[PDB]
Amino acid sequence: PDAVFGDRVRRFQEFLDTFTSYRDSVRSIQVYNSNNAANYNILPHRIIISLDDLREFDRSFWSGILVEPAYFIPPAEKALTDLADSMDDVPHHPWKLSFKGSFGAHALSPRTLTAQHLNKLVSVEGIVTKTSLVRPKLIRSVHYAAKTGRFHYRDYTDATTTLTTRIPTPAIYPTEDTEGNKLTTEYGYSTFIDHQRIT
Amino acid sequence: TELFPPNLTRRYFLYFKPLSQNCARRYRISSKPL
Repeated sequence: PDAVFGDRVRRFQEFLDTFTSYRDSVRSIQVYNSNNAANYNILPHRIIISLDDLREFDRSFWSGILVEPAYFIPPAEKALTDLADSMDDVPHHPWKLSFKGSFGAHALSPRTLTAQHLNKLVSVEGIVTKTSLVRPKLIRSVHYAAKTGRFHYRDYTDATTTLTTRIPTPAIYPTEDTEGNKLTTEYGYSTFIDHQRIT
Repeated sequence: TELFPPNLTRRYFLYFKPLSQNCARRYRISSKPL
């Protein structure tokens, strides 16, 4: 990724003034999570970028978020994760976005469909009446060889990365890697996430 | 020649037991009734 990264790189130096007002907010919410939990004797990773502060002094970086929003979100994640440890790492989950603001005539009532802004941003209102189940789902397990005492590491992608068209991995537990070790996996060191379908 | 797998000659199991007493209020949860 050389040429598809420079405008991603140029954004990484650009929007640091857009969170001049949020670089306090990203760290202040987690220092008490490092203080409630360390002194028990709790919040998710939500970073509300206003659309105004990005619109106020950027155009090409702004126009792509309402035309082709398929190359541009894991940019803003990638700057955001390295500005969490570089803020706070000494005490020993990718901080995805929320993206609130205004939109300028994208209040598509779903009686109407789009013919032009397929695969774009869209604001939708209404009432829900379905409320289906809740069920966990992996993203990544951590294999382990008991003989020679060394771990392994594998990610399994699905239709939840939202933007990249990944080659699917329809495997449940790939066992017996290229060795003679009966594989183990520390599921407490694994990681999980859930889904909920609602109409 | 094949040695016994370790699950063969056991005739026993293991169990566990957590705590929610004042020992948890001594110093430093695992047994909060969620």
